[PDB]
Amino acid sequence: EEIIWESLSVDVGSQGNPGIVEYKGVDTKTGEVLFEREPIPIGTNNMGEFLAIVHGLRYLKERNSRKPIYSDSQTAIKWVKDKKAKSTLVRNEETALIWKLVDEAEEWLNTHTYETPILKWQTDKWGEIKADYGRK
RNA sequence: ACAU
DNA sequence: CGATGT
Ligand SMILES: [K+]
Ligand SMILES: [Mn+2]
Ligand SMILES: [Mn+2]
Ligand SMILES: [Mn+2]
Ligand SMILES: [Mn+2]
Ligand SMILES: [Mn+2]
Repeated sequence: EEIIWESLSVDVGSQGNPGIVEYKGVDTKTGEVLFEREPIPIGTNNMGEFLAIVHGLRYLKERNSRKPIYSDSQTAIKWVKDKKAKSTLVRNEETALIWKLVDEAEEWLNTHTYETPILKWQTDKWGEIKADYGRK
């Protein structure tokens, strides 16, 4: 209903899906870019959305921030709640890196705690999430 | 049918 | 038009 401006917004960007994947996190109130992941040669949109949320959790935890996180990805929000990224991407030599990062992100979720609310950014009501890459 |  | 997901 109401945007919680005191929050962190995250999003994936890609070149192809599957394709080159990156993500970033921004201050929802200002749009200041707070973190950016170096592009990963092959991944899916949903793996990147997932990595973005988990990086957000780790970012906020390290700084002792109780801000919520916004993501526009129903899939990734669920994967984080489940602590399991049910990606269909083949595991091969090409996808080894993204799968390592995903597996490690899951491992982090299974060994740490957080109270960070993970909230759905309501794109249909509010427009693109502020971390969007402006490519669509 | 909804979310990317 | 193609793909990733619940
Ligand atoms: K969107
Ligand atoms: Mn997104
Ligand atoms: Mn795993
Ligand atoms: Mn986007
Ligand atoms: Mn367009
Ligand atoms: Mn489009």
